[PDB]
Amino acid sequence: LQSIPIEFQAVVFAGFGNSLYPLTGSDALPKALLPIGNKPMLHYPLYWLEAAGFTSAILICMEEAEAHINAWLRSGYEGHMRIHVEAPTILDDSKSSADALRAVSHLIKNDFVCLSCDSIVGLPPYTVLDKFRLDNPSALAVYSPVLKYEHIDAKQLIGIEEKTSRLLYAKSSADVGSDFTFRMSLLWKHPRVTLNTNLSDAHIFVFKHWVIDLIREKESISSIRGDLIPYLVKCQYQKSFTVALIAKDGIICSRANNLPNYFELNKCIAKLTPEQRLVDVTVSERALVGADCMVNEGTTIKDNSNIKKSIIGKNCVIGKGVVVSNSILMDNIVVEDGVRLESCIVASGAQIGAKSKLRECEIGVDHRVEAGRIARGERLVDM
Amino acid sequence: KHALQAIVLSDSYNYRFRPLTLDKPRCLLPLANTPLIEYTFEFLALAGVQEVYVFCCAHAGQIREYIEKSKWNLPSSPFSVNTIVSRESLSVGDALRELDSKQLITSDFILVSGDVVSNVPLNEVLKEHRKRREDDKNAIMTMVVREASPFHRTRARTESSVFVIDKKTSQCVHYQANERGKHYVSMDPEIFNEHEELEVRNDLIDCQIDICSNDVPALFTENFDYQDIRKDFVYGVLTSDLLGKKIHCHVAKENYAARVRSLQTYDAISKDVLSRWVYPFVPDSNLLNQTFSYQRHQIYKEEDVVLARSCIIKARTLIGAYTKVGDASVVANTIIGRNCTIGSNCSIDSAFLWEDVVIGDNCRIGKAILANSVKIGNNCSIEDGAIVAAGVVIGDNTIIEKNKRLTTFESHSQGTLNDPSLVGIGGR
Amino acid sequence: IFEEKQVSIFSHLDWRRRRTTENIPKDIHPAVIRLGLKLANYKIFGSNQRCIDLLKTFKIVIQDYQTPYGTTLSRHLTTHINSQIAYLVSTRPLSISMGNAIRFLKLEISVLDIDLTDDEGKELLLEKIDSYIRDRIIIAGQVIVQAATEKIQDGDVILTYLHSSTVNDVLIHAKNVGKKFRVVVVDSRPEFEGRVCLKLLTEHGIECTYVMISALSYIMQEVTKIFLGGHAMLSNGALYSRAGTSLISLLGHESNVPVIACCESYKFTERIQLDSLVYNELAPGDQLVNMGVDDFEEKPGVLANWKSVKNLKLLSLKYDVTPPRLITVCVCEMGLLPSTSVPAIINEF
Repeated sequence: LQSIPIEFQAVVFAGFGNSLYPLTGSDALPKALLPIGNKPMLHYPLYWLEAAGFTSAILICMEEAEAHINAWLRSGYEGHMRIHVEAPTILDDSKSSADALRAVSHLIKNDFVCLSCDSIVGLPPYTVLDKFRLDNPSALAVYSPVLKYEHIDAKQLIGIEEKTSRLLYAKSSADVGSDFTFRMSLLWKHPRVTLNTNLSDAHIFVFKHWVIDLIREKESISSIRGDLIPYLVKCQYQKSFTVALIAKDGIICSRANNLPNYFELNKCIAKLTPEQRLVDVTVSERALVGADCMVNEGTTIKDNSNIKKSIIGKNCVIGKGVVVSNSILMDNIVVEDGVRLESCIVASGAQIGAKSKLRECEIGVDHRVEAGRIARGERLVDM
Repeated sequence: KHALQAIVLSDSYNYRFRPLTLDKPRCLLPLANTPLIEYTFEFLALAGVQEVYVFCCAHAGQIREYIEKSKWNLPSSPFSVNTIVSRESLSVGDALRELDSKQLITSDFILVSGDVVSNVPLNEVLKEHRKRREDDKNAIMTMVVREASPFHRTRARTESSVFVIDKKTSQCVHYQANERGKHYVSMDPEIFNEHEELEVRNDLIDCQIDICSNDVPALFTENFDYQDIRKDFVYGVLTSDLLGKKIHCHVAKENYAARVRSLQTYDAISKDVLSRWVYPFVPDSNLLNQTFSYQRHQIYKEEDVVLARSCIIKARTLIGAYTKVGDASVVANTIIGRNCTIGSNCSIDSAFLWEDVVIGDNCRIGKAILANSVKIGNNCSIEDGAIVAAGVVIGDNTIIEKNKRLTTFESHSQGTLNDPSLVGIGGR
Repeated sequence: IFEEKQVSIFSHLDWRRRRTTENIPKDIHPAVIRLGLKLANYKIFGSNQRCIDLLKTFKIVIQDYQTPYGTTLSRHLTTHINSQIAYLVSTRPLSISMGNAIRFLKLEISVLDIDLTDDEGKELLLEKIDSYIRDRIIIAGQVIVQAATEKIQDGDVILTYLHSSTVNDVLIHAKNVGKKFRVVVVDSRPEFEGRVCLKLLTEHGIECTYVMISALSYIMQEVTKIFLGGHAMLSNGALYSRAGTSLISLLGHESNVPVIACCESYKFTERIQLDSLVYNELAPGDQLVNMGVDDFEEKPGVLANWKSVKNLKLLSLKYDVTPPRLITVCVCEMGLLPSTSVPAIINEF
């Protein structure tokens, strides 16, 4: 019944992002709660882990985001799965995933699946786990083709030895910029290596348990994409391993699998709409039309406006002649009456008024907008 | 799609063999009882070459002559053969400039330095080369290479090179020859942006069999500083010393290909030929109307071979016609030319015997080349690396140490003739 | 219905497999899962290693196994085990060696007569799993090796087919004791296990010749002895091994070459089949698509869309029933016996 021990325990990192700058200067609602399909960003890594068989997951959080994340977990979070939320004090903006992983090192006992809150994954879970089981590496990372950006970040350089799945080069495709070297010792072992600038890090990792203490004792390793680099299995290696060989693997495919670490909130949200009929639970009036578009609950939009190819969240009414096209609407947004939102992302709690025309503009949380048409800007409220 | 032609740079590696080839050119040396140039011709014939120019310097008289009375100058020949006599140490490019000054190049041509052994059909490699060029005239040369392993015995130092190829278009974007002391492979980033898939290959054998376009002889007159097709031309094309040109690779995954450019390659290839790797180019095909017969454990015998009883010949052994082997003699892994005589109680292992070599009783011979009409006296020991040029006579009870090069001529190589032979050289 | 016996003479052979863990039952132990993946994926190991890994896994199963106190150890451990088995047989049909080790374990599950604290109960169990692995497999194998090695004479040209642990151990041991011989390795499609053999044997410095099964007639004229490893030895004296083994033994017989079967006793079975078609194991038909020299190098084949083509069916059986009259001697840990004396040994346990 429970004769079975725990094979993997899942850890999800939800730091608050300095990218998505207009969306995330908030302590109101954190990055991990930014909606995609009118469901918070955190929904999808948790949905994927639950379908993977997991029943318990550890969510490393930021202490400012501590309260609000907990709040959504008790109510709103669909997937019947339990999330232990530790926001260690130590973590702060000047950090990324792996130190957050080190602050809770004592909680990690088995082999651990390391995920990000911005990991929108449609890749079938078994293919990920079975590969880690069958190959039995110290670590396996998932990659995917970069997004195609229908709409009008730094490229990834990944050199894997095809046919073993071994990963032999993981440096970013900016950064080392001047000469981009490959040490010849890597060509006498593994003489045939495929390089790719076509791929993007999917922030999906599975580590053999001994890795967690390579994190513990080695202090310099800040983020995982600054921790996978230094695996090296071929070099001189005088780094005091205690703990036959070290083998790091990668995997790729043609399905939806990427990171809203960048502006890609937009394109992922767009992508996220293979669906059928629009939900009943909001009211929209005759004298108007919406289609092919997502509207959430308890939003209202009155007569002659237009909702074309967009996303509308909970708690919002829209009306008096509005045309919103190719745009995204979040929550608590009093779309003043009659506006034009073509290709825009508006943050929650934000009021926008007196005819405000935004094209390709991102407007932050708790931010009113009045009249005042502009195109370039991400704005705003002061200081 | 019509009328291809080939440029053979004979004489390229002469003086690498020299003790040998103070008598006859390198291209006329017998690999496995057959002239080294015959392989190159059978290869170009397989490729469908219509026209061959053989750049040759030393002993060009013999070369000119062989080609005349050879079957390749007969009316049934697949291609016409013309010799071009040049001066000493002719470079690839110097010949190409000479090809431009004489305006001898039509179409695309196959450029080869030395002599090749290959059953690789270039016909399909050509079609890919033409199709690539029919929309892009800046695609200059297609490099034919062989898929292998890093430490493959056929993959010597010249062949040991790192290629970085576009996995779809098969365009070479980087080339650097392996030379220990250089421990990195580095190339500018901007390639990465331009390509989007890239294979770094240290598993390739650089056969240096190259398909070239019309531009090349003209391009070599334009770039007169270029002497080597690899570190001058290819380097220049990749570093944009030669503007805006595209270089390409064809990775052969089947067959065989290699060049006889040194002693150690001559040895390794000889093995590769006795093994059926270059089929149909094997002794028992008898392209020069021989009488070679294949036998188990790769033993090749011509008719009229006299094997005494109690004589045992082990695996990978080739014996030319009219050869006699004495009582209790053991021949293993060696190649023996026509009309040789081996005495009683001899042990010959991994050696090379050309025509009319006579070896007396009680001799231990191993890993050595004995050119034509070489006589070895009774009770002699010839050791690894030994090169006994034609005519040399070794006296009884003489031991030649490893790597000694003996000759019958005027120069560098130690030791003329007359026994007991050097020391005690009756050498002029 | 769950049955399909039609005009196809291969219609009855179980083709259903489980390639991934999707929807895997919840009660399956982790160690069982990884074994299920490796059984269904690996090209590298056969009956002998399959049995060892199966047992060592089941120890982990029983070791991590926790007794409910609505019942106790004897009645319910056999049920939990049955769950792990059902999953494993769905990833790949059980080998004879595995099935026999299963009857062993299940029998010893029952005979403990409502005795001990469970922990002691676990404690013995792993013991004769430890002892079963010890005596029946490893020790017996070493016995077979020395029994077979002394049949090797100086100047022998020995034929081994494919990649057999037992036969490989015999040959390696033989050169270690300083026997002068050379090995002929016969390989076959779709996957080429003979390469793994050739790789191994040449790394131990043994003189080797490598040919495909198509060249059997040719290379047989050099062969003086044939050594075969067995997946199982049938009770009628027949050898049940890899798909091409009977052809090896048949042409070997025609060239007056002794056929020597090397099989551990625990791989003997009560089963008797009169042909190679009633009991066998289907291999993926897509394996036969690859054009030949290599496998999994991605070459498309004319036959690639054979699934969609009517009247076109690809097929590769894994096993082969070699008739008793073609086996010269059976070498087990009981010694060199006529293969027909197999059902006698089953009585001496």
